Amino acid sequence: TKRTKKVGITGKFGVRYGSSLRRQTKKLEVQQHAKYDCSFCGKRTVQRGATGIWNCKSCKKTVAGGAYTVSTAAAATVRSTIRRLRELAEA
Amino acid sequence: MRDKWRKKRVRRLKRKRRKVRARSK
Amino acid sequence: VLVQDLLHPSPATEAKQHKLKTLVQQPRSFFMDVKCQGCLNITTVFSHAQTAVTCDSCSTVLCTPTGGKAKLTEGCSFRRK
Amino acid sequence: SQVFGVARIFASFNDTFVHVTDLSGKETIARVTGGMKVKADRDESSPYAAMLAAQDVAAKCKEVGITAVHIKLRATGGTKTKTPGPGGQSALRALARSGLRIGRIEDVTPVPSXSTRRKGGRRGRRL
Amino acid sequence: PKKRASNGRNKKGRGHVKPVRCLNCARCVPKDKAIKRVTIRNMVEAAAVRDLSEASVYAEYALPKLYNKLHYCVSCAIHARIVRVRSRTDRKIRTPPQ
Amino acid sequence: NINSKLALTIKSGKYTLGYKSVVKSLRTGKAKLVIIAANTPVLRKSELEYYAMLSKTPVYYFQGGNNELGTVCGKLFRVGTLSILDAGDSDILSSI
Amino acid sequence: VVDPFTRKDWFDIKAPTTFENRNVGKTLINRSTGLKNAADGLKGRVFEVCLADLQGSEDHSYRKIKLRVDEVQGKNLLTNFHGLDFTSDKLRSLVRKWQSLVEANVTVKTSDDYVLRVFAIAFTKRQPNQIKKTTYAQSSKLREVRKKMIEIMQREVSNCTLAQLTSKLIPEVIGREIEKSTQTIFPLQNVHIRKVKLLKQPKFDLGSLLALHG
Amino acid sequence: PGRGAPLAKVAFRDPYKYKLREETFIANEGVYTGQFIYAGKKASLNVGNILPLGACPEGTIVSNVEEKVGDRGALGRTSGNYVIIIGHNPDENKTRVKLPSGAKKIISSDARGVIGVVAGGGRIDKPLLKAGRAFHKYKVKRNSWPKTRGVAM
RNA sequence: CUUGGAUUUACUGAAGACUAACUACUGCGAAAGCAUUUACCAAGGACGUUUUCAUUAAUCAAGAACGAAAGUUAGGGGAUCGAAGAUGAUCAGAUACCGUCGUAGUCUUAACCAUAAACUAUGCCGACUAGGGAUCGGUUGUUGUUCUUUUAUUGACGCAAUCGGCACCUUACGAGAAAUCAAAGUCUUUGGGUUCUGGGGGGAGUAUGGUCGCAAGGCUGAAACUUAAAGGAAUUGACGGAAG
Ligand SMILES: O[C@H](c1cc(C(F)(F)F)nc2c(C(F)(F)F)cccc12)[C@@H]1CCCCN1
Ligand SMILES: [Zn+2]
Ligand SMILES: [Zn+2]
Repeated sequence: TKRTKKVGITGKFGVRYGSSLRRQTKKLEVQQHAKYDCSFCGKRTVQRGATGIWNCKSCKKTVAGGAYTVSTAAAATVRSTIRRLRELAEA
Repeated sequence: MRDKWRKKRVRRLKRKRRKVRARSK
Repeated sequence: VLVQDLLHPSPATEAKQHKLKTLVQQPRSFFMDVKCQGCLNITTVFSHAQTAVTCDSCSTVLCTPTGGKAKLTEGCSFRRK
Repeated sequence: SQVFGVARIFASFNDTFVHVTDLSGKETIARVTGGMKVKADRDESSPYAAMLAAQDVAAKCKEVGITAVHIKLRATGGTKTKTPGPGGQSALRALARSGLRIGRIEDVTPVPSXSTRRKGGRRGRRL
Repeated sequence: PKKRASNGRNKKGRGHVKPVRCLNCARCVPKDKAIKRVTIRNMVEAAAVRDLSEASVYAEYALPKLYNKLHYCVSCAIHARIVRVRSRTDRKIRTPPQ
Repeated sequence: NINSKLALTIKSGKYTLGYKSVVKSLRTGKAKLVIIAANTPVLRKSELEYYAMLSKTPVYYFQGGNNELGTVCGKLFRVGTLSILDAGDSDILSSI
Repeated sequence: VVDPFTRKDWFDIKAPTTFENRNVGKTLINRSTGLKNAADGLKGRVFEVCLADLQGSEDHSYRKIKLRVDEVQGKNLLTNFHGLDFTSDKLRSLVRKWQSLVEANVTVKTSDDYVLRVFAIAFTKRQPNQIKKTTYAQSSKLREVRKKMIEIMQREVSNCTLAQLTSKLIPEVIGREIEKSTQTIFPLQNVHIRKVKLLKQPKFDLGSLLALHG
Repeated sequence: PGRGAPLAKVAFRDPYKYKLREETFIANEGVYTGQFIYAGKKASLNVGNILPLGACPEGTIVSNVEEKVGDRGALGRTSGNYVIIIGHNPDENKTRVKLPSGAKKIISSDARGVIGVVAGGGRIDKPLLKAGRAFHKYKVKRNSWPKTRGVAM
């Protein structure tokens, strides 16, 4: 059954700290504890160790990432540029 | 009153009834 | 016009009409015997072919599809069946 | 032969600028405005003030050594009006009748290739 | 009542048309509704043409023209007599005048 | 187009899926084509193409990952590499 | 009281040899003193002069050229090509209702490391026997015209120097090349290189500047 | 501990004796264990590589940037931050950069930086929620918490 | 605001917006909407078809997706205009119109909000009923035309047919209270299918209960009481700080 309507993972905090602070916490805490696909071995076994550290249980590779997600938007734009900056250079 | 500004008056009137009765739920 | 013969339309008017708006709908496409200068045989091609049609040993492409009728390749004649 | 400057006439609906430079424009020869020739703000853009300013500019050019001017005429431009103000024509004519020789003529009004929001709001200036 | 079959603008078969700013007052008017006039004028008044011909260092110099497209809202168009109020049957005339 | 050609081989040809099977098909010389997924480790990839050079076998570099290759072969599991032993009624071999 | 015009010296502008008439005009600046020399306060000035006055033909009346001084020899200023543009009136007179406009630009480096942005413009042409009011090209045709414009501008600027490009700009060789290359797409008219923009200059070679002056 | 950004332990051969040298770097996002890192004037423009600022084109994002040549990194070191290369002045051998605070600065083109954005970004988007979380935060930083207000003394 | 150099002039740089002219009784999209170039990604109508399946369909309570502007939350950006506010005029007074500033806002990324004269004030599907010239897309037959190249399977234009579309002009058989309408016709000679809405004017889209929303609000939604008209279209006059 659906155990909570909206608090989800932040139900460990009960009624404290204010609904806005708990709702802000829920967004990032869900992403924090999720499993992500490994870009090396392809299995959905990447989990956070500490802020910025993402380990794969399967192939045992660790990649530096965001505080609560594997990749941040600013980092992605940097990668897109570089891989673009050579395709157009070779043509 | 340019029907538009009557509605804005009821908007404000209805907004104040929301606060008088919130004193008592 | 108030009195008109709807059962025998004049062939020119009937020929200007859309294919689905004649008394009995009929295609305006056809099948054609195409000869290529390289070979001597004949291939049967649809008038509005959608396929770039090949052939026997001289498998040179005989036609290329367009929006309507197939464009016969450079140096191929056709005769309507 | 002639020694050319560039007469840069900025005729708005509020004023007219009769401003002669060298060919690069980095050196000013003479600058006189319609507002230097009237005592009332309302007619600083009048054709008569423009003609008076153009004559004084022409005299200054004569004594400096300028004998001819090309013409650069501009309206306010930008998001504002593209139509030249009323003093531009009178200033142009006074320059030509003052004794200076005339070169090329061009309109150099700033024109956006689309732009920023013009002032006045959505309902315009309500007069 | 409905005054005009075209609703006083020129929009059939599309939803929204972006505005343009009236030249006179800077009101936002849809581009299809705006009164628009293409003007080509001689840069020099016809009076000063001979003075500027006499003062020119060139011989046979073609005088440049002024090009401008003018946009009006309905209020300023009527106020400055770019268009006028016409009669009920005359309103339907769409060909330009002479 | 390549995926469709490979898809028809899986339906009507002969193939083997997975790294260990591919290495065996190269030792027996039964492989006609080797396909390697994009996220295959470079060490395993360079081992496979050294085997492919010894056995004179062509190598195709599939541009998806092992997840996407497995789907292209109609499988519900990841495929890091495969070899085509018989092309069946497809022109995959003549089209690489 | 002061007359700043008493302390001015006059200098003679000189056009490069790519143009017929080289005596562009005169400019002025404060006299060279102990502190500020006139030369460096004068190197880098830009002059806009009509192409008609440079060539002596009113057929070039609608184009105007920027000339930038980069060496002073006594009382002469040696200028070099700094850009091309149309007058506003000509460009307005070209653009017109009931026809399509097609525009293209490209950044391209000359054979001698001069970086330029070149703007081409063209309009669809009405046929002599045409009956229909408008002359519009479908968007695909305009796209193909734009492609031809860009690749020809690329070819003609890349394979030559700034002086050879200046020589090519005068007779509208690129414009006529565009007109010829696009006949089989759609008839075009008023095909022009409407603007040339100098984005980068290389290291200044004084010797090559003198090659273009007398 | 005490830092928001993860560190990378990177091993290098010593050029002059038979011996392995370990370096402690600030990890940019996307750097992984086993990755090869290239440092020097001729190093390629890849995330994690260490290059002189003069070798990076305009718009390059870079971190752990040197203020002076050879100081081994001063600018843009915390999680999520970076330095943008704005422009070059080759005649003066100077590069112009933009700092996390928004300031613009002129640095020697021989100063180095590490391509990419410092990992761990986004910490501050989640509220601490608790005095205890702040307690554990400063437990490994310094004795700066809690703070008594001056007007309460 | 300006002799501490304003405004103006030339050269160069930096930022955010925006996409002029071309631009139309033209195009596309379910609607809201959509306008610089290039590349990539997945969709779409129409057309063509002697291809394929064979009734799989129409309209739809409940239930879903999207939904201008303003507004809300959090980051980023903040050139320009600019609610609030400040201020100069005007004025009997103007906390208005006009002038000068200027906060939020205007932009973007993640989420919300669900409303407009969101209009063609005109539900959707289907059939039929009258003349005309234009135009956009596709296809099909055909030049006193310009041009590749001298000519083809160049291209543009010109002439005819056709399907689809945005429209327009005339008529009024017909409809209508009229204005007007090619549908608003085929309706007392009243029945092709189907959904939604109204029943004199107010009270009132108010109160209350429910429900959605962070909020602003959205959706649902009475009654007491009051009242002889309110309203539509047209006519003649009068008036207009409207025009001739
Ligand atoms: O100056 C820009 C630029 C941006 C960025 C980005 F924001 F993604 F980090 N990185 C750039 C890089 C990069 F740091 F190597 F990724 C190099 C050059 C230009 C870059 C543009 C991006 C499109 C290609 C031209 N440079
Ligand atoms: Zn892994
Ligand atoms: Zn107006």
